[PDB]
Amino acid sequence: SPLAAYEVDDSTGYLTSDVGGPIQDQTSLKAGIRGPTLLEDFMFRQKIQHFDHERVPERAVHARGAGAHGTFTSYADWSNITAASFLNATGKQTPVFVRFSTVAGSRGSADTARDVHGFATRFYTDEGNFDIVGNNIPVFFIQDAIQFPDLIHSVKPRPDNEIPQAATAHDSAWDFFSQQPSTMHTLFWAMSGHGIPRSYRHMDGFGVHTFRFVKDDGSSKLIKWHFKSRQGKASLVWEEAQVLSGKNADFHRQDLWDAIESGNGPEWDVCVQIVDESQAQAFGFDLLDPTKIIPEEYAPLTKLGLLKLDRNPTNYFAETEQVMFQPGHIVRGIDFTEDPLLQGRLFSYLDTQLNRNGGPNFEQLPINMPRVPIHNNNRDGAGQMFIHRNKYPYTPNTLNSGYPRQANQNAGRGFFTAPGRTASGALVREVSPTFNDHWSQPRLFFNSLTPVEQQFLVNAMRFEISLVKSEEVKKNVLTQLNRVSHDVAVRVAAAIGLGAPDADDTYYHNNKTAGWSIVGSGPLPTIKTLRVGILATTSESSALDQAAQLRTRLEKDGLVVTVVAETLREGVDQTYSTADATGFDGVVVVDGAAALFASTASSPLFPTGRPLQIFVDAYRWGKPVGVCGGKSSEVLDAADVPEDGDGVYSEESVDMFVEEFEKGLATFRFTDRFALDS
Amino acid sequence: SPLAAYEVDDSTGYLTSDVGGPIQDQTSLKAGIRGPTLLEDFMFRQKIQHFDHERVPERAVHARGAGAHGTFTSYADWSNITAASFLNATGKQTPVFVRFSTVAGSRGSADTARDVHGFATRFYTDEGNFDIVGNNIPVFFIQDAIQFPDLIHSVKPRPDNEIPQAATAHDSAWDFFSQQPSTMHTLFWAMSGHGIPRSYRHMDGFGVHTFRFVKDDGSSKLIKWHFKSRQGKASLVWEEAQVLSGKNADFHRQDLWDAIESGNGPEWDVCVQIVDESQAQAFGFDLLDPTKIIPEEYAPLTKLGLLKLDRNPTNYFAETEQVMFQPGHIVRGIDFTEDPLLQGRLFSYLDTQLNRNGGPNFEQLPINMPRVPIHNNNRDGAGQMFIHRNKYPYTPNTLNSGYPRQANQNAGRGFFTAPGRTASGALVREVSPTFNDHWSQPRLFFNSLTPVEQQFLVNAMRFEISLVKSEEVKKNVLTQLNRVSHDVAVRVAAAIGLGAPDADDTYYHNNKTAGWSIVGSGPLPTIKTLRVGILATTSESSALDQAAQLRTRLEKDGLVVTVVAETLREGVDQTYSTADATGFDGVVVVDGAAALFASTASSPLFPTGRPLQIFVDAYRWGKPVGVCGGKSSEVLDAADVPEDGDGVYSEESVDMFVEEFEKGLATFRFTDRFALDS
Ligand code: HDD
Ligand code: HDD
Ligand SMILES: [Ca+2]
Ligand SMILES: [Ca+2]
Ligand SMILES: [Ca+2]
Ligand SMILES: [Ca+2]
Repeated sequence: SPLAAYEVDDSTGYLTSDVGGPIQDQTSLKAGIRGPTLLEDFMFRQKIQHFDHERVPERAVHARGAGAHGTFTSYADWSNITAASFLNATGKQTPVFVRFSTVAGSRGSADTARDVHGFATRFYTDEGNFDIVGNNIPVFFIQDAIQFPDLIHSVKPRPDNEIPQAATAHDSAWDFFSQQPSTMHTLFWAMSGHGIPRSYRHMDGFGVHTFRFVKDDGSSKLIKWHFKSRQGKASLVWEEAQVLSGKNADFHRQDLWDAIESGNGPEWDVCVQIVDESQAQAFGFDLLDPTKIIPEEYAPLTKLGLLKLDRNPTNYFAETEQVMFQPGHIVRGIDFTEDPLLQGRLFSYLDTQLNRNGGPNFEQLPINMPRVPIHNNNRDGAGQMFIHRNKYPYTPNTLNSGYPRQANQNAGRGFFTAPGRTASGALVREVSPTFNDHWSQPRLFFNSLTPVEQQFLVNAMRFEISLVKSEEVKKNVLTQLNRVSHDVAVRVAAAIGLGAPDADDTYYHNNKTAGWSIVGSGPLPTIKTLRVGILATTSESSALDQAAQLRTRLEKDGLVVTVVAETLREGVDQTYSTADATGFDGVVVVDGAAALFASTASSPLFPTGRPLQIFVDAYRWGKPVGVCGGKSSEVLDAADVPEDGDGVYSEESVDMFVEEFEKGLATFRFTDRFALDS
Repeated sequence: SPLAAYEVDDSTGYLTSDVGGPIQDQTSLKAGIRGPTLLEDFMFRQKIQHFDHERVPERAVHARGAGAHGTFTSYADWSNITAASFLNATGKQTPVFVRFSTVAGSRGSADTARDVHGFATRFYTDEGNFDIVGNNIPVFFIQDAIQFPDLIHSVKPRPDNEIPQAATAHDSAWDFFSQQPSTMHTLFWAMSGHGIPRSYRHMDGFGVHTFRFVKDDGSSKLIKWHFKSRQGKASLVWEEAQVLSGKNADFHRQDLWDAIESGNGPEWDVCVQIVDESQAQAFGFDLLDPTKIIPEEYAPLTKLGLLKLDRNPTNYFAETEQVMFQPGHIVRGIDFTEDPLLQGRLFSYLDTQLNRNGGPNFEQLPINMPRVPIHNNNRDGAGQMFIHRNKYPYTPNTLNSGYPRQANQNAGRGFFTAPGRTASGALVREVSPTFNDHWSQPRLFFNSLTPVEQQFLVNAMRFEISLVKSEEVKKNVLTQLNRVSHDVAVRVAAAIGLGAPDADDTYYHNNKTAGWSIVGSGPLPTIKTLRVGILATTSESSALDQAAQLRTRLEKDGLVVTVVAETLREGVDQTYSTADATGFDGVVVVDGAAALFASTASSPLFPTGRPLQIFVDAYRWGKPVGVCGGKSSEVLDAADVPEDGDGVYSEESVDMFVEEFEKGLATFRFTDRFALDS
């Protein structure tokens, strides 16, 4: 472990206090065997005091998340574009820590809520910690950081009763969206499959803001960060996400942990779009505007290196809960832009750690420490762990010989502000007119989805907006949607029994761009780690033998196989009672188990109809399903599943079955099973 | 009320800072229209600082919960048994605040996790705040407060990856239960329907510990607090609880809020069992042991008064999140016992508020303030909101004329320790042998459940233990369960493919007691607030007219009616897309909607088979279901629901249908639909 120096081992030895005195901790000291507990019981108090103070404030946003360690490897010497030391040589390795998250939910809320997702990466570089604090969606709801509490109050639970948890499906959120049109772009992304990703591994990371790369000669270029998943992009469907939020609140964190433990640690290409300073307004919008994306057709990705997560934490609290990211953790070679959303973030992340940590020495927590020496005149504060030998911590000094020395552009590899940056004009609390088109890019995004994806997005909006109580807010929502697409407004209006306003075509267009569509990103590049549930029975020795044979053939290709039956025994992982279609990417029934597949099928060991429900749920949610053994028409008829269907498999031969089935797992979702408007 | 003085109205006026200076908060101050943000923007920083510091540590246990205001009314002058002032006169009214909760989950976890539930009541009495910090289960897992971190660490998520949220279904919890046999009694309760109550209103409250009632003459008796629900006892079924955890994490808090808003604020009889000091060991166990209950057959309930919750909070955070309960909040007329669990609690709750509040003046928060004058020498501390006039805050003094005066048994209505209490013997960290029978009362509890309830408990254990990975832990669990009941151990063993150990009859017996069974507690005494979903369609005017007719007749009797159709319009509350059987206590399909229940039924407006699934789920989960308004075998046949079944209703006549259906809502659950072992 990168944090091995801090680890404490308790695999041997006797219980001690925190000051090393051996003690016991199982019975209170009392005045007699049936007597009251004594104040002088220090063993009791030290233990309970610690317990009583275990909690810390959850993060103000992105409270629900999980993390892992890894390594970043540069693909080249990037000195041609940046002074950044972690990018300065082919093959240069830097340790990382990544945390993924939702936004709105509190720390025990479900992973599979519909939400924007955090993707926060720390690079522990040889010139200091560098953090890229990104999301899985490339654009943000608002154009100025000062609005962040308004956005967050609106999407978080209503503050009288704190309902609803981890959801935008309430009046306040849609009130805000409808009144603040900047929100439309991120809203469309959140309402697409990007709002309910299959896993953290199957989503991308984006810095969102324009940043600068600064060379050692002082020249700069404008960049956007894109972390492109090597596992491919995949989404849940909403009805699946909802059940999964109940069956397994921990789904995304379990998925990540398991992938790492099995040697399938996720990878991303760390990429940038790079453009000249002179192109700040060349693409038909302002690069300072965090509601806008540069189409890849206008500015291609450069792959900088590989991010791989391959080690799980030892202690969640100490590593994942305490990691304290900051966009202020910047290194020489990177600089900010005048994005008013970014500008205000720089304040927030330094301040909020005082809340979380309760003290100013939060950079001394192991997970937060850098991997190079610290030389500065910061001193004291609660929880101060260092013992500083320099007794003249001021500049300028002679009594410590002028140390520490100042670092800048020309000495000490100092950070420096890009020297071509300037400001001009009045000191204003005014929005740039260049930010005023809130609707064209939401339309570009909608236009770039496939027909079934467009339907899923409409369906997400119909779901959420149908739960808004205020008729005025609903009308206001359709007004805003209508500015993006008349068709969207019509289709959503139909579900909520309002009429859509007349078409307003000011921002309508038919342009499209590549790389935003989930459904359109073709088969997954790997099916390693995908989950196959094999539904079997203990009532037939032949069913368990078919299940074992399938297990062997599927595990050979790196699939995670679960054999399901009525009761556990050797070879059976899970009972029907605990099994659900949300647990699998594909479902196979062995044809020795066909008798379980009545909807009438009843047992004290699982809920009525459970075996068939798992198969039917899997089919309805677009998953590859099949029967293995040659006799398929009893199972398929019970389930109302057509044998001829795409992503439906039946074969006697285990080998032929698995070859077909694995193409289905790569396809991932069979979208022909979903009805479309008109 | 301290609350009314601190209410803040923002229905009019201009935005101000916290110091009353009018400001704006929508655009950052910048150096030029596309410039960097300025450090001198105090509007920005005060708003973001506040946002950055909004969160406080969640409670270490019972983090997920909800609260309401109410009133307690004494039924009599109880001077004959206690000096407590809030019980000293017929009709005497005291304001209350109650918070209900789960135990293990974090703040945004689901209400319908399987868990023990908190029921914490504050009485703002005219002699000081009195808190009864209870649970919905009358016994606790452990016999000594020093063990509480062990219990809690074992049941909370595994600390390497923080999985799983809000669940005992993991190895560590079952390891603890199997190694610490005291846990068996509470474990049986949590594995019964008491682990998944239908609502906070449909559960009881217990103080758990033996306390003392102390008279003004100094004499004392031993008491147990029982708050008996006037709404009746009701439970979910597990599969329903699981879906509901995903469809509506806020189910119990929504239920409570809605009942209060509709004028159906929940009620409890506040009761005690009262016995003599000489009976500490008369009932076959030790009244100091918090794993034991006194059977009502040995000690009947005395009703002391009425608890009614009837007002929702104004601000969740300020009231519900900040309320800081303590068993240390005791009043004259009540005393502690030497219950080692209770003894240690007294320390914990005073200490933990320093964590939550971040400072020592947490009793000054409006929700924590008393309703009588405070006279003491407590001074200073962070957040000090008082300006004390008394400049000689020490006793004894002459310079403040000897005020405040000391209060005790003889003067000033002081609190006093029951004067009959003694201690004798060695100072020991030893458990009383009188605590050693961990298995008889778990068996009494199991024996007192009906056959279908015994099956649900066995099924909950089969579910959880099947998810334990360690075969050794599973074996250890069976060893412990076997000491309670060989039959339980055999039936649980069958689901996990182990053999149960041989019968060990040391603690086996056939005794039963009344008042623990949910299923056996007869029909609900009221059906007000129960939810009826009416499944209809917009494609038939007749379906909406049947729905309206049913609505009228059901709303008349105080039922909360939801009409479901494809799309919203006048008369329709919810779409099929957002509807689920977990939203209803009963489900009615109107005859005119029969076309939606065909297997070929598909729509872009809801998932395939949604209408039928709602009906079938409702039936499977034991709910009253029916079809109203023709000769209506088409819907019952599609659902495979037998017309002759108990809790299945089929009538042409709206009036006849409703009369029958409402008896079904009172019966609540039709337990005949659940399979039993053999
Ligand atoms: C002005 C305030 C503000 C604004 C405009 C933003 N955020 Fe932020 N963000 C915070 C204030 C903040 C915060 C309150 O400071 C958090 C809470 C915890 C923390 O360390 O910082 C936070 C946490 C946080 C985390 C969790 C880091 C972790 O896992 O611990 C992520 C991934 C993001 N944010 C991402 C974004 C992105 C991609 C944004 C826009 C492009 C963004 N935030 C705008
Ligand atoms: C030695 C520690 C300890 C032990 C043995 C107990 N608890 Fe406790 N309990 C706490 C330590 C604690 C705590 C850490 O101090 C909490 C967390 C937040 C707070 O105010 O106190 C708490 C909170 C808490 C709450 C939530 C109050 C609220 O809604 O804010 C309830 C209802 C209970 N407990 C009830 C019980 C019952 C019925 C117990 C056994 C009879 C029990 N606790 C044993
Ligand atoms: Ca709202
Ligand atoms: Ca999708
Ligand atoms: Ca565990
Ligand atoms: Ca005394």
